[PDB]
Amino acid sequence: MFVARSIAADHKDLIHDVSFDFHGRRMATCSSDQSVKVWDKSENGNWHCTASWKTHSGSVWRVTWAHPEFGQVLASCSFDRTAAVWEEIVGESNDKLRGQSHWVKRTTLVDSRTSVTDVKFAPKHMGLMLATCSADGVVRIYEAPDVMNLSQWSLQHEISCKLSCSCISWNPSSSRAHSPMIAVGSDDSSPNIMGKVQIYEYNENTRKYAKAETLMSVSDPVHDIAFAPNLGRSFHILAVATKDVRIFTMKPLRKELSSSGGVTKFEIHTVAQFDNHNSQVWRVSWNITGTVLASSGDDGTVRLWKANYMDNWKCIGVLKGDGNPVGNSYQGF
Amino acid sequence: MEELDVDPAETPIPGLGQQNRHIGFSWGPGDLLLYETLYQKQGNSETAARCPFMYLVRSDEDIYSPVLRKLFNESHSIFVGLQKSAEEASGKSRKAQLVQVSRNYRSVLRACMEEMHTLSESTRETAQKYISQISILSAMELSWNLCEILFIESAPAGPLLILLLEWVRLHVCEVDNIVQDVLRSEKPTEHEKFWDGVTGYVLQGRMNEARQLLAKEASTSASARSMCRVLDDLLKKMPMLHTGGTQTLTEFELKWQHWREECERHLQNGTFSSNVHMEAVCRVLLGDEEVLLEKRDLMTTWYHFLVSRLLFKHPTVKPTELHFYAQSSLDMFLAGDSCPEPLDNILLAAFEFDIHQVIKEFSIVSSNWWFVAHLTDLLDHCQLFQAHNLYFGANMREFLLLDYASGLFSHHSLWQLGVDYFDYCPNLGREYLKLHMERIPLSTEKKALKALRICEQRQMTEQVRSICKTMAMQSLCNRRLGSALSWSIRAKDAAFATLISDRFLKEYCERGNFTDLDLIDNLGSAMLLSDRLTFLGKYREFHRMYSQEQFSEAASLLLSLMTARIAPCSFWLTLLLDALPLLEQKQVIFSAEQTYELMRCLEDRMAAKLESTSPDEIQKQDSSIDNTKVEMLRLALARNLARAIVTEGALQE
Amino acid sequence: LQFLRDTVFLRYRTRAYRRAAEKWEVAEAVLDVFYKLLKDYEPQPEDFVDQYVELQGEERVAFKPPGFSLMHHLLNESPMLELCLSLMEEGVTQLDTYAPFPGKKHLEKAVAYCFMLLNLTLQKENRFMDLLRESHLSMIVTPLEQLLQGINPRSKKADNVVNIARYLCHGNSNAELAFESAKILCSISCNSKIQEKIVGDFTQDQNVSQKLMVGFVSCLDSEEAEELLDSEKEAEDQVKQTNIRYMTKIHILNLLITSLEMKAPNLAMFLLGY
Amino acid sequence: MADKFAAKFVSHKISRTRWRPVSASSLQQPDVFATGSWDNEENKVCVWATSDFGATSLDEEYQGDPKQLCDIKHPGDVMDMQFLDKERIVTGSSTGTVTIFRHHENNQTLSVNQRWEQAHYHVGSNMRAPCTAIVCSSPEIVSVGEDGRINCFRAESRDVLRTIDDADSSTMHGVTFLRTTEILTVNSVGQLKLWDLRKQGNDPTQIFSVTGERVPLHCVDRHPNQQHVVATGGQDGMLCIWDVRHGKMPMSLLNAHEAEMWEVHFHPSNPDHLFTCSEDGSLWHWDASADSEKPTFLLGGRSTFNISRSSIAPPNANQSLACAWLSTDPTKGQLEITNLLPSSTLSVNSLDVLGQNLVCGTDAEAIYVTRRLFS
Repeated sequence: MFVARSIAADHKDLIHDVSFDFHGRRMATCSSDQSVKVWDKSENGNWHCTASWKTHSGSVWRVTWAHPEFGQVLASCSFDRTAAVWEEIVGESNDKLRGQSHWVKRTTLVDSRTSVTDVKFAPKHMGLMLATCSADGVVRIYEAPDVMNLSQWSLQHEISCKLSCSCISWNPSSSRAHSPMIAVGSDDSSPNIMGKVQIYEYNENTRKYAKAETLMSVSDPVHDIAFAPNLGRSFHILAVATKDVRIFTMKPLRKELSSSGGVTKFEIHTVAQFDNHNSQVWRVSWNITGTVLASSGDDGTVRLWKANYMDNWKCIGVLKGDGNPVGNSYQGF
Repeated sequence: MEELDVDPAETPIPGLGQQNRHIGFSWGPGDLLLYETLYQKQGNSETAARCPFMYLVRSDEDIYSPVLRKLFNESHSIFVGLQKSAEEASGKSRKAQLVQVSRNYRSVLRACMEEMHTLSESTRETAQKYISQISILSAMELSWNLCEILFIESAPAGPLLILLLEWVRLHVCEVDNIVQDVLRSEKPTEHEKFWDGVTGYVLQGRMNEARQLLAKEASTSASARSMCRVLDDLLKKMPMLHTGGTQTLTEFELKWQHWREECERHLQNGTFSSNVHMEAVCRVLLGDEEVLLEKRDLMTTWYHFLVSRLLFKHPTVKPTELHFYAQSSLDMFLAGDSCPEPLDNILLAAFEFDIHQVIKEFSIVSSNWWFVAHLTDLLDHCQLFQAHNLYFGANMREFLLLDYASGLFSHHSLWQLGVDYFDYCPNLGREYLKLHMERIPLSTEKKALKALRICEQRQMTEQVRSICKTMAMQSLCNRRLGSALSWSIRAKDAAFATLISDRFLKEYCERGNFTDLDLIDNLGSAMLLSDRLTFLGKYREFHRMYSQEQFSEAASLLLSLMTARIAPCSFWLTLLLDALPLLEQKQVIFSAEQTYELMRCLEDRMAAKLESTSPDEIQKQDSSIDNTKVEMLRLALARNLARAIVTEGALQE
Repeated sequence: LQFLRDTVFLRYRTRAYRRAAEKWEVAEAVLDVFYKLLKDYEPQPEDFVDQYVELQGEERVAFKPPGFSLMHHLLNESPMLELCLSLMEEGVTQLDTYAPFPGKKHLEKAVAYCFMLLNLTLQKENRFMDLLRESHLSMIVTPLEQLLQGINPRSKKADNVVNIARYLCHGNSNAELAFESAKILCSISCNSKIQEKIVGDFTQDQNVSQKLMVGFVSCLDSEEAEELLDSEKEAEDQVKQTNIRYMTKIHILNLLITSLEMKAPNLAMFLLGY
Repeated sequence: MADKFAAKFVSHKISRTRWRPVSASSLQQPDVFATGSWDNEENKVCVWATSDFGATSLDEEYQGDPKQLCDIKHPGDVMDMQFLDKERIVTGSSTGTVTIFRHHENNQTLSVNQRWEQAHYHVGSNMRAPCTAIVCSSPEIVSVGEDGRINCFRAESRDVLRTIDDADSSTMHGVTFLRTTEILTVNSVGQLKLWDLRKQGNDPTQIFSVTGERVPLHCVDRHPNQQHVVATGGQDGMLCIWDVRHGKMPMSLLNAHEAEMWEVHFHPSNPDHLFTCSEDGSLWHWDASADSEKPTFLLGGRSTFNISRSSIAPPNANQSLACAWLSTDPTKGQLEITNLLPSSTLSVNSLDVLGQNLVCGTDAEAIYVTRRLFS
């Protein structure tokens, strides 16, 4: 129950994202003001402008934090053809003394000459990589070898993803018998083109990503793409955001015996499809347990969808930023 | 919940109803993190005013009410007692303990009730939500009694009527209020609530004190004295198990019918034809439903309506016809004034057994999966049940377990019970535990370590080692190499162990000396993993075999270490620099040929060093000094080896 | 004061000893001191008057007489009571060890200080209560007979009197020890309502009463008969101990007369065998 | 048997033992540990090292050894000494002085950093007083004392940051965290008192005593299976267990003894076993349940008179069993405390348990340790 103000932070420009600590208490706002503002939820909760330093050129669309086992490290993207990397390093030995802090650009990936449409770190189980995508249809894949050796970045891999890259997604993987995959939603406009979302796997014997799939069905510029958190989930689900809402279930029906890789046999169902937002749906945000999805669009509303004991899906929340949402709701059959 | 897809439970934002703007989001742990963001804006124009307010939408608003902690914790306590018992006991005993725990839980909720009062009579503003929660918790008491009595013992009629009358007297508190008012104002027979209390007594089956007031009435009126005496005889004959438990129901029904027929006899005699109250009592005693429907207003309790129906007409019961009686009672009560109501239909579905739809009614009325979770544990213990079970079409247990633990994580210590209940859904629970752990801020040695304990008794070393290395490297992030060290000894990681060993060796490059040496010297056979630390410790060993001049075993250790062929060359420099005076000393164990694979490797390493880098990149008077000193050192090596060979030969004589 | 009581009198028992004899002489060195304290401290009515004294209108703490305090501590539960108890049980135990030991001597001396100290405790507690009754100061005291029937928290039973009696059997050459035991017994007997408990104590067991009668026979068969009281070879010791058990039977008979001054039960019928 | 002890005749009296911390969370025994003197040669703080665990340590006497490292001497006894962080040390002085070191493990020295020379004191006599309990959650520091003041400090200051004084204060026995910034004590009146770090005033923040034989409660601690439920021990011999963060209520009133509980402390590897130390002349290991039908740590130890290790288990077919916890009515029975005396021991004034490992220093002029608390 917090009433909403239109009052905003001192950012004189559009605020792009806010990123929160993967261990808590810490947040940061990225905007078109070009200054990155690190706020820290105090013990009283009062978050104040604890840091603010310039990081890029152009509209800094996205800031992504990494777990401190990555180091207290962050990636950021903007209209600079490149991707900046900052870890916050402090002086002195933290026993009961707190010295002076300082923002560190470990690197900035020039990413050829292409604007970084999305960028984020790599998952735990696959080593420590990071992925960048651009409107070039090209995805660069950079590498840091050792734990103290952070600043250095070498393009370990690149995946050419046909149409211009817009929104990317890592597949959660925690089994040696499982593989890492990537889903790619394209915001290029072509009603002709089906499968505007492209899916790649790491075939380990080939040591390489192949195209796993496309969504031969999709001809709508994808706003964002979001795997459902699936690690105990014995298959996968995908949330796809455009003018509508696409939800797909991908179950391994045949895993091959001597021909695995390239493509593996999955059933895909359009287990949900909704226009309930009645407008273009920008983003879908998962709960970390992989059980909840939030959805927002131009109307400044968020609809909140879950699975039941038939795993089917309902909106369990409808939240208005253009108005005042109603109270509780429950139902059965 | 159990039903996991419902009509969107929207959370009101009173803001942006007049002052709108587009919304941005990030997920909280059990809360929801909303703020204003500038894209596809609902409102108008930019804003830059340094606004520090937050939007914390809480499906966990329950955490902010003070009593819920006691609620759920002591529920936890009794509950864990229940399960740690569930592996034991049998049949009759099991049933007994079921009833016991039932009474225990009700008493706990009762305690909540009285303290809840203590809060409410104090409060003048929050009293209203206290009223709401007292209402709901009373509903759970009444429903809980109903379910237990209906099911747990599965007793036959007789004791059933006894326990239901006990139920009604427990849950009805008006009669004692009328008692207090009657004793408060004038004489009981002069009290306006005299006959009101008398009717309450007739309803409650407390004919002893009912006859006590009948004595007051008969003393007051010389015309109704015989009327009171006849009624007293009726109350003497009325059923209190006309025949005992070793008898047959036939005899009890005989006595019931004798009492019945004499009551109709006295009625039709016109014996009760001059006292309105007592003749209405005669209709009641004959179970005449017109008086019951008239008193419906003083009743307010159509379950009391039905229990009166059953007692005054149906001393024997049948479960199938219980639904029939409930239907009749409900229709007759709605006849006075029909209005919408959940609880009536809920307790219906109770009598027609459908526990699951009863739960559904509860879950649409409310949002507390707690009470249902304990319902579930009971049903789990009940050794098989079926009312269209949704555990064969769903998993109510783990559903409520995870809802419950998720609510528990909301507080920085109250997650702990969530741990204790992932103790019974671990195939996702322990992993969600690590998941929420890494996500939440943490420092605490003991709670973290205990989570570790929990894990290893379950033999789950993988997440274990992950977290150990993670928090160790945070330790060193705070510049604490010591905690990193011990914790790598905890993770058993030769890699990072060798790394920080090499940090130690660079410290020796800086200072030329050892610190906290015994802290590693004590490590024993565990040294076999980190080879860099193994080398550093063996250097300590040789260093002190020098310091007490232990020539033989010093040289033997050094030989073994170099045959092991480990560590960078720039340090084997100082290694043999210190080996010098031993080589000087007259010793026969000197194996010159082994010394010379030492020196040929030295040549190899110095060649490699020169190829990889220049020995001196600094131009100073002392750089050439250091160089020519190195050549002199190897020249000394040659000459001393020559002397050692001479001595060895002169001793081979 | 606090030093000696805590650091020593609480801690003397807590020590390690290569030879057992040390404990005896340590305990004597502490008991005798407490005895001079008791013996010297003579109470007064003004001992109850004021604790804060207005040094220039400033009520300052001025701690009560050390006597005052030590009594009142004894007058309520004191570890002194407990260690006195202990002393008594090890006294009985060593006496049960009729094989001679280097330190039995220090034992009779120590327990003797026990007897006589407690005697003075009795002779002063009366007057102490007396002064207390008029006092407006709120002090708490429990009369000691209640202690004598208190549940001993090692045996969970009120064998205070039984432990007292155990030394009558041992006084086969200890007319003194019998004397102090019995005189304390009658000094307690100076009041009423105990014969019942005494009878229960006697009636625990047949063998208990058998060892009891063995002890009483030991006490009584020599009231002028030791075959040495007329011998000048042993000289003054025999005649002095004759004096001693003379006074013992004196106070025995005093106690018996007092017991019969009360209604049934009266332990004299018991003791006569009835 | 239960993993017999290593006894090292240190020829020294012990008062305070406290693990050298590395914070965060790990399982090892801190090999390094700082020791406050009962009376070793003077009152001092020494640095000592223990060859952790039966692994890589079964030597240097029999089953390991702690070793003296250095020491620095201290006015006023070390009644209590807790560590702010990895190497910042805070001890109370009987001189009423709060003393903070930074240790130098490599230099084997202690640095005399910060002193609050001023502490709890007696009025009407102008005399100094030691501190009853120090509270260290880095870096906030709390001090509580006999006279009843409250001493609230941020780390690193030689002047009082705050001392809450009251028109109502008393003697304080034992303190524990209820939450991160919530605190409880047991008192010498039979008094259970509560405070929040942020909100205080005049007279105690919260005061409790109820039926159940209120006795001066000496020791309190928060359970090794949960903190907001805590246990207290006092004169009567009955252990009182409570659930709070703003309101008290009894889990149990266990008739676990007949006499004062001087100090109680909690088993890590067993969140449901306990230990008690008492200068009544004894020291007990406390165990769940009672009876010798389970391994007896009620009469275990004492050199002779040993009993333990009995067991029987129903298969749950036609067999039923019930125990005390399954009753919620108060006033439960004894719960298995065993006093142990190897050949002779004096007042054990400091003890520590980590996992099933135990160390303890004493007035018996030696140290006693075990790898395992059971068998």
